[PDB]
Amino acid sequence: FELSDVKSSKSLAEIYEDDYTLSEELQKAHSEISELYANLVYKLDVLSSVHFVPKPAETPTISMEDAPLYMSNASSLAPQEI
Amino acid sequence: PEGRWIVSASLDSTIRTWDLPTGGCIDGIIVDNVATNVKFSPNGDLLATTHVTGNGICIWTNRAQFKTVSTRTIDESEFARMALNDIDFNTYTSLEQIDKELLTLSIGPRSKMNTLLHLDVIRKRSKPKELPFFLQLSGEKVGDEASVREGIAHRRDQE
Amino acid sequence: STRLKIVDPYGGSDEAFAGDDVVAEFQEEKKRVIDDEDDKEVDTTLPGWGEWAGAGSFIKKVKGVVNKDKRRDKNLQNVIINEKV
Amino acid sequence: VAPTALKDDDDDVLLD
Amino acid sequence: YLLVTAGETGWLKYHDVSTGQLVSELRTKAGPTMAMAQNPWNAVMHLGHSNGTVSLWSPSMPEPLVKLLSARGPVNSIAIDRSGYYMATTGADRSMKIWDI
Amino acid sequence: KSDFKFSNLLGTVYRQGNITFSDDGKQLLSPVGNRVSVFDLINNKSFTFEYEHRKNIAAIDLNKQGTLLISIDEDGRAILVNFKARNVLHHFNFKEKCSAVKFSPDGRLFALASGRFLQIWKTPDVNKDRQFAPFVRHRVHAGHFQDITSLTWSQDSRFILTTSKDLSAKIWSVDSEEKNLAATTFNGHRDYVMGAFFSHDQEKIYTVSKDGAVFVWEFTKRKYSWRITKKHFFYANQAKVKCVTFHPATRLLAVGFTSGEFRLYDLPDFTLIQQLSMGQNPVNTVSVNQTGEWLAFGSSKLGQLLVYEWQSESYILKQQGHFDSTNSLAYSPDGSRVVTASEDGKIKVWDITSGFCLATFEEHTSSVTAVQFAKRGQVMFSSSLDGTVRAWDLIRYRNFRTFTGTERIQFNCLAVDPSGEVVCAGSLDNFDIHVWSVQTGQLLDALSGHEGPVSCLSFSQENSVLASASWDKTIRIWSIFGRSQQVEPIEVYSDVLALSMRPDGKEVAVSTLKGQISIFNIEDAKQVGNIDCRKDIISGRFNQDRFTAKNSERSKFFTTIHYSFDGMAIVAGGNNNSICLYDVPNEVLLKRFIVSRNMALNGTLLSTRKMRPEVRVTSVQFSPTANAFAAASTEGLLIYSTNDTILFDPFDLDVDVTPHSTVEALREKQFLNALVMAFRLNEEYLINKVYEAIPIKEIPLVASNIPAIYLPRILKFIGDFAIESQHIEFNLIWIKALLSASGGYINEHKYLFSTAMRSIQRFIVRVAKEVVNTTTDNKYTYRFLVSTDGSM
Amino acid sequence: VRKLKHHEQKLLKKVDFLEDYHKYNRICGDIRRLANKLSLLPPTDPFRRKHEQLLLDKLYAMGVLTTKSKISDLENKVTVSAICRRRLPVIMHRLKMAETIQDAVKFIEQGHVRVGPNLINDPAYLVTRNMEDYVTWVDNSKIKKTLLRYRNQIDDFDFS
Amino acid sequence: ILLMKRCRDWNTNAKTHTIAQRTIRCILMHHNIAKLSEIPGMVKIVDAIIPYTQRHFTRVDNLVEQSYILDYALVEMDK
Amino acid sequence: PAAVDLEIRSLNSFEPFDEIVWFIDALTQGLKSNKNFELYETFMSLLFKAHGDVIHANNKNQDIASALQNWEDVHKKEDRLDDLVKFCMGVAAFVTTA
Repeated sequence: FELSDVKSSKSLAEIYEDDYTLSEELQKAHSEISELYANLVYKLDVLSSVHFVPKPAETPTISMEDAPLYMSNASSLAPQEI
Repeated sequence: PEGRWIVSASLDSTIRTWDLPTGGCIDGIIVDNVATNVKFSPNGDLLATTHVTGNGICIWTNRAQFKTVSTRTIDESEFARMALNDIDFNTYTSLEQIDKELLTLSIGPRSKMNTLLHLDVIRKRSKPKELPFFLQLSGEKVGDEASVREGIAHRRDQE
Repeated sequence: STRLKIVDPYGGSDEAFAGDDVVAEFQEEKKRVIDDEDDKEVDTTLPGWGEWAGAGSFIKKVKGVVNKDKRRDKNLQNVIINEKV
Repeated sequence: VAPTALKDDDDDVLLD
Repeated sequence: YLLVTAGETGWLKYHDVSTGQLVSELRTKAGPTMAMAQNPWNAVMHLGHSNGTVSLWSPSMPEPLVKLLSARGPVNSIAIDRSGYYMATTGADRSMKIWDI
Repeated sequence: KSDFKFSNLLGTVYRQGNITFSDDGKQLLSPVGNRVSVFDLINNKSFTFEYEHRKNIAAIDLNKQGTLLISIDEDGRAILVNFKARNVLHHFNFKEKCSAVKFSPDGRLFALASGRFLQIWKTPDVNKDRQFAPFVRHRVHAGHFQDITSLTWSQDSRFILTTSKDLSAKIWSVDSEEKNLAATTFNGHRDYVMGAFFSHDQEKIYTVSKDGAVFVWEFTKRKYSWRITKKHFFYANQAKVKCVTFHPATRLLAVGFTSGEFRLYDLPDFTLIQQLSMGQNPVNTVSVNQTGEWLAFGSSKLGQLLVYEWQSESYILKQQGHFDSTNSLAYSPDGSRVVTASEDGKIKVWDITSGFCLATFEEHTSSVTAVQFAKRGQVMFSSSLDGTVRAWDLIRYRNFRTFTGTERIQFNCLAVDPSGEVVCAGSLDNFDIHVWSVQTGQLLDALSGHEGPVSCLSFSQENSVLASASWDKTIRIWSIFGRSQQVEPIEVYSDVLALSMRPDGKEVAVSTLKGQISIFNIEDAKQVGNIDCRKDIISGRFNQDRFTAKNSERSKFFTTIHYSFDGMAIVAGGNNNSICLYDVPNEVLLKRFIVSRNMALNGTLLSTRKMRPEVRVTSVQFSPTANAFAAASTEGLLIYSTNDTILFDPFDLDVDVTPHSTVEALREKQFLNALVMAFRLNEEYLINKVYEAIPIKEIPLVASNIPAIYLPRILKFIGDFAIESQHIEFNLIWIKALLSASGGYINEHKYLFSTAMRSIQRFIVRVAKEVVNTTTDNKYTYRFLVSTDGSM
Repeated sequence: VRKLKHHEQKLLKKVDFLEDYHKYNRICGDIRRLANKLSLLPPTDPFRRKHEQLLLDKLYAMGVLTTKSKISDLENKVTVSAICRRRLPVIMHRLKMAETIQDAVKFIEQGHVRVGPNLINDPAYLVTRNMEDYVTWVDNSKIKKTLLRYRNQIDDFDFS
Repeated sequence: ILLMKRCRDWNTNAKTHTIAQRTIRCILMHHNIAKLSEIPGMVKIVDAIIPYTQRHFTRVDNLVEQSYILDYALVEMDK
Repeated sequence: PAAVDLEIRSLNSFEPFDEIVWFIDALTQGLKSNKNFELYETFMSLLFKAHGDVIHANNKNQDIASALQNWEDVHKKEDRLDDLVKFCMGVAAFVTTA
């Protein structure tokens, strides 16, 4: 856990403003880590695959995939779980 | 190809289609030149015939492959002079209700009933996925811990 | 015109223009370029240095790249010359 | 007409 | 010794063959470049766009030296005489204009 | 001894092209790669057309009459097919890439967008006999200077709007003397024009650009000319307008942007009815229903197809295809569902009747190699290339257990005990078969015994022996259950690839590299038959090949084999363009099927890999209903079924047997003779006639007197008929009468009636119980409301 | 262009514009960047440790790493020569099936080689570590007959 | 509230559930369901009991159905 | 399926509850016809889901009870199916197993 030793670009109103309104940057690392590996895996896979390997791939969103719609979350719980 | 019909050519200059299930002639033709050969296509949509005259091969289109054909027996006397509908078309439609006392379901898909019973949860699961200048901050955040010690200390706003 | 006539086995048996007001658009840019490039009289009045300011109750010339009256494109219709560049 | 052609106001001020 | 390209991206790429390096990247902001031409006299590029305005472009210079619209329709082609005095264009609305640079 | 025909393609709802709504609005036509798939939205059914293009489909369109469907591939080759009869009518080659095809609303004419040219042609007449050269070109229009993005028809079949990349929208007249009416070019847009449409009155013309601008054109005095009276803009931050459609009657505009989101707008007020996102991938196609209440969207990268009811904000269809090739398939024991696995590592459960995906599982990190059901069918088991075997329940849709090796051994094959308490998985790197306890999840032991990688595993359904086969040129039979364990190794000529085990559990068939299907007696451990398959297999020379197909040896073996439930046939598939159906007792090829006819697929006919898609079948199984078999392949899950039954296959037929005589027997009230004679003819229409003409009183008398030979057929006929029939109570009464009279006989011969009994059990379970459950809960819900005291 | 003279060389420089392992260089570099990013992430969070371990296992399955390794070794052990060694004609040469790398390419092109159950026509294929001992000749190779003809072990029941 | 804490408890065991249901049957027939809904702590005890009753419903009906065997014994005997 | 359920939720829930009583009579007629038996069963289920509290509160009313009672004079008859289905899958389970 580290301290900033340079002038805080935010003035007191802004940091108090920030206070009124585990880490995002840490997940931004995880995402770009994940993006590289999918690129590494695909590139090497086509070298090492006999058979075709395809390339891996505001507003509210509809989900392409749904993991049945009629089934209810309550109905998916066992009596001992409840 | 379906194994149901036989088409035969004879020296009397006629082509006859015979429906094997009923064992009767269903269509009759009179060819100007006797057809020496008769052959069906593997798909059955075409029929090839050769005749005593002509160096080519006559090709016919099987209309039965496009629409049903009545299997009523052909008139023998009428053909010579030229020279139950469901059974007739080889089909059956299930009756709406065989007997009144005996239960019958609706004429439609069986997933309809499940959709009706669980229509509510389908709606919920089918929903799509989702400052003031005088800011009023007080307490330990602003450094008056004395206020916290001495005891002095938005859902409707969402409403 | 505007319909190709092909004589082939399968065929051959047997203009107006509408567009946006571009001149109105181009004239607009000519007013924008001339405005940016002419000299600007910036009001350097600081409201309240020597008087009460509130509910109850000095201008500077800035040199431009070219004066609006000295522009080359002036008197040239259908041309905007960008003097700053 | 184009060549391609074929061939009360209820006021909102209400007493409370 | 410089190559110029025009695209619907609007980005003008200026590449020198000898140095093997791209001199500058500039977006016209006039939209896709249907017409492209070069003036031998001053080596100043000529481009045509949907508005029909023709923007003169230079490697050194950031923003267009002159902008002029000969025709209401898009200019599909730009030609410049050998001397560089005269410049001719074709608008998409059938209208021709002969200009002097 | 049954005729299998391609029926539908599962794992695939949309690849590319334009999706079109049927005129009635109850069906949606979605082009699927090299074929076209039709989804019956109201009936929740689906089918895929049998006709096949040379290459992937590019554009399709159905006429308003609903009788002619035109499909054009990427080279411009068109196939005209009768929609009602599902038969190809004519083939025509336009000799140019066709961006879009659309019928006239009158239906006489259809317009084709070819590069910079609009071609207008005359529609062939369906009623007329097969015409030799039916295509005649009405005209061809050449006004644009860049490619045509799309075209639109006027409601009166008199004018056409075409949008091109020239930043212009151009109007034509279909009729020559009306050329002066509409010969205008609309300009002003700043980027490619995506769509140009008419208002319902046709007075107003709306044009949209890829940049996101909508222009409203009106004929007005400045003497009268078209002018842009109003301008609307889509303020998408970076998303570009890519696909657009307009419904003049209700004034709805559905625009799909490249960011993967779409907007529903009302014109001319530009009111945003709704904004909603399909994902991060560009929405390839958008279509509107005839009534205008259902909107269909789809994209190619992952293969989306949805039907959106903007009125009620409800989803008529939301269906997905595998991004990768499906590696393995498993039928539910009753055959109601089929589970498919892909190289992605995600499992999907599919309903045979609906053809739609109920659920998807993504727990597996890497490709799933094998999938199998337990004998009960309540549990589902899968092994993946991530190094785990996972346990799934299809009742609550949860992963209730996961199995993994000590050193994360790489699994390729799996098997589940009929009792559902032991699991064995196999690896290409470890040479030993890991065993787990389903209840505990612990490693019971590891079955060593191969020099080679285990290629496949299977447990006997009845006897519970394990047969393991490997590249060690041998097969071993493991009697794990019992106090003492015994292993019986049997040597084979070449490396074994696939193993199928007889349902009786008395015989096992194995496929080798040499192209031989050898059957061995498990109890005797001796070979009983051999089948040669090298010559029957069809393998196409790859474009990259430098040696001939006949001299090639790439794939003349079958990497997957499975028995028929009757036990007299095997379906075999491999890395080739052929499925071969053989017969065991005689060792002969029954029929062969061509997997694909796409020329893009490689096998149909220094640091960079010359690597392209190849036609191959990963797995094959028989339907437990004994009426269809599905083959897992690259394009998807191909299902071949015997449902059509146009063939005439009489049994014990004599001269006195005739359809008229059968009806005469009914008129004479001789039901038993009529039923027997009808079965002898083996006609579905006749047996159905006799079947429903029997009075309820005479059923028990008839059931007691049915000959034994006809008993398995009638039980089979009731099961398949009853699943979709509305006469629940008759079909049961016959089941009661047949069972009561012949209950002992079926028990004596369980195998003979195995498939038929299962079909009956499907009807009494998969529809009948659900009906009574809805009846009984209401009965109990009622008794509370009346007996209980109401509130104060 | 023609060779510039001495003074021409001084006046103008770097005017010469206008086996390849660039793809392998990209892979080796792409691995190195990935290892660096994993190091940037803290030492305690579990995600990368699963991942870097997965990278160690994924590379090891090929043969680019002859033995199990640590991440700090992946940055330097990975080299273009390692991926070239995994290339099929190179493996054939080490297995001595082909006398020379050029020779092995022709045999692969002509279709006399099988890696497990499947024939591979692409010389650029890299054989993973678990497939490298099932690389062998197709059963009906005319040359595989020659193998057995001199040694006089040609058994024709096997058709080889 | 005390009683149903026990019925929730007895219901979990398949040997003692039969007692639990009948006591609940008396309660609902001899009390105001509106008043039960109001009492605090009810709905959570009401929550835990529903799944076990449904499990007992999947059973018993199977035992009802397994009894149709002897019907086959009788009809076989009648032959 | 959407259209029906909207109608079922809508039905008036004020005294004299004529619409609810009328709806019960309609489906009670439907069961007598012995056609569309499953559908009429689901419509009835949706009624208790949407108005079961309304039905429960005023169960003493004579209009509701009489129409409510007549439904069992029909619905009680359609219990033969229950005995029938419970026969088939057991002996089928026995026959296929033993």
